[PDB]
Amino acid sequence: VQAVAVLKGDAGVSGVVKFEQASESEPTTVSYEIAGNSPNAERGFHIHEFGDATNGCVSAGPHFNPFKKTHGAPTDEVRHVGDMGNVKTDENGVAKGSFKDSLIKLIGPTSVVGRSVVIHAGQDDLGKGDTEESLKTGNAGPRPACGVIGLTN
Amino acid sequence: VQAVAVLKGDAGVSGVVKFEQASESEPTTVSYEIAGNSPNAERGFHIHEFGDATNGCVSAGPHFNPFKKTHGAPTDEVRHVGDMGNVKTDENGVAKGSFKDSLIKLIGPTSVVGRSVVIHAGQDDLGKGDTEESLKTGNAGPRPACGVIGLTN
Amino acid sequence: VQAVAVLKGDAGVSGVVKFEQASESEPTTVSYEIAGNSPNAERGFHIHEFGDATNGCVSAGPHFNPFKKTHGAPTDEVRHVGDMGNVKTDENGVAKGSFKDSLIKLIGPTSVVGRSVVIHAGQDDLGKGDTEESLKTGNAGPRPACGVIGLTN
Amino acid sequence: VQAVAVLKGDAGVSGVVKFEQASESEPTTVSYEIAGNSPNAERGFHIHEFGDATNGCVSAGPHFNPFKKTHGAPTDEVRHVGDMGNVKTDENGVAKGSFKDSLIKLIGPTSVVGRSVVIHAGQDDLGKGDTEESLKTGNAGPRPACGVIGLTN
Ligand SMILES: [Cu+2]
Ligand SMILES: [Cu+2]
Ligand SMILES: [Cu+2]
Ligand SMILES: [Cu+2]
Ligand SMILES: [Zn+2]
Ligand SMILES: [Zn+2]
Ligand SMILES: [Zn+2]
Ligand SMILES: [Zn+2]
Repeated sequence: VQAVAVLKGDAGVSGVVKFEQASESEPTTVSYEIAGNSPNAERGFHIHEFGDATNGCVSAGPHFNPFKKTHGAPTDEVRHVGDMGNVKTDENGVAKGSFKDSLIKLIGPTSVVGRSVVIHAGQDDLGKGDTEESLKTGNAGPRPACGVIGLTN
Repeated sequence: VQAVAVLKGDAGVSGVVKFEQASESEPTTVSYEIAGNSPNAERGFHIHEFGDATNGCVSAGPHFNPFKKTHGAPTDEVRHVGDMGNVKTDENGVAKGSFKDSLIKLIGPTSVVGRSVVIHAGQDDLGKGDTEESLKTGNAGPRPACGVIGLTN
Repeated sequence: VQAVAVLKGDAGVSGVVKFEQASESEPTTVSYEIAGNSPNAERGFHIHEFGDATNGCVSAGPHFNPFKKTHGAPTDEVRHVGDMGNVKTDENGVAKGSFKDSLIKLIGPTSVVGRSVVIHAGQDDLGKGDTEESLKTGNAGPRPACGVIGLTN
Repeated sequence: VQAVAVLKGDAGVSGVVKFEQASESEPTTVSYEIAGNSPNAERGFHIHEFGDATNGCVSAGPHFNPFKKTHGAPTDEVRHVGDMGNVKTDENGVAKGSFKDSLIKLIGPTSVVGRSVVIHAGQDDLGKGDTEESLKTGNAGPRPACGVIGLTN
């Protein structure tokens, strides 16, 4: 009901993601601070299916998609539950923010506890690219950092 | 359900812990391979409460103990759910094995998903000792590597 | 803001439970009279998740737990919202009383309106058992009578 | 967002009515299967005010009418939100079907969750009789069965 993912990797990317959700029907509050990114950029931020890091961020699987839909924007009606959009980085490569979400949960059958958060190397096209991958991953590219979502105090 | 924990730290000890539990009622099988430990020895191996890695292995908290009991051996009646006793290390400092446990679950209110696995620097006295501390941690010592338990497959 | 549940089943147990709440912040007053129980006993009394009677009391599901907690006693910090403890039966098998509760609400997101009240065949251990079942239902046993919580006056 | 009422009483009439509403603005879908009616007939089908089964169906109160209108057909402008008109029974006295309604909701201040569904013993005159009662209940007579609308999943 309070969870955290410490992001780590081998590309200088690093950070912490905080989840808060008080009750089953309430929205989760996502708060992140990630550094080591490109400056002045937009980078893909998502929930991948597996909290598996056997071989690094590549071990995490595809996007969390309990409802079998297509990749989209956090604001679209048609998205994967793990679709958190893009995070915007500053002049120093720091992405900092917070938001609320109704699809992402800590409680119940679709819980994300035990899953992974990924920060991509590229930008998420929200599925409005003209490529077929756009509808899978949004073409956000590789995985500089990821972290398992764990239960905290 | 299949869960896994990738064990890391800054002391050169590392490894993989796999969990498997078919159904609620059923026992969880745990399998592991851990490297970098002292040779020919015994080291404490537990499940700690938090899957919090904001402060290395420290932030993992104490032993997961929903039944509010004291520390013991995996084969004791009185024990924490997290108590997996000691792993035996070989001539190369490797710990390799498997076991089935009935308290440790992947499904249910006592689920270990989102929690942490801990590989200690010392031997777990199995709550059979000198102190009061024995009754808390089995005096296993510091924590050279840990990992959040995540869902995989 | 006044609700009621008529408890019926195939076991000879029946009764009526009343709930009254004037504002979301105020505590909910629970009043009841239930007959046909064992005499001079303690039987489990809970709010289950669904107001679904398609399959007797079975279809009411588990305990109402929007906050993702373990089964406990009405007076513990950690408990399901629907944990109302045990009711005491007299010489005639009648259970009659009232109590105030601050987790149970008729107003808001965690309202119990439309959910089910279940009276059990056994005694609630209060989560003070050593099994996972204790942590799920207090080992209260079968469900002889239940009823949907409806609006009234 | 999903709910059900299980129709029962003492006259052989029984059944299930399902409701589904995705959001407050969307219309509600109603589906039903009712048995034990007279065959080849039309019977009044309404949502009554109280989900109170204390004394049986007579305890449900009058029609749900938060907007203080006069009784009518589901298609008129002036109707109680609880007016579902008549259900047509077949040769074996089974009424089956589905509809969509814009007054009836599962979400918000006029939610029907916790109120009663009633199947009458006679035909609803839809408010077009000359009598007074017509404007109240459409002269649908007694209540062979009713059930509280409860939450389901
Ligand atoms: Cu991604
Ligand atoms: Cu330990
Ligand atoms: Cu119960
Ligand atoms: Cu009516
Ligand atoms: Zn996606
Ligand atoms: Zn222990
Ligand atoms: Zn409970
Ligand atoms: Zn009417």
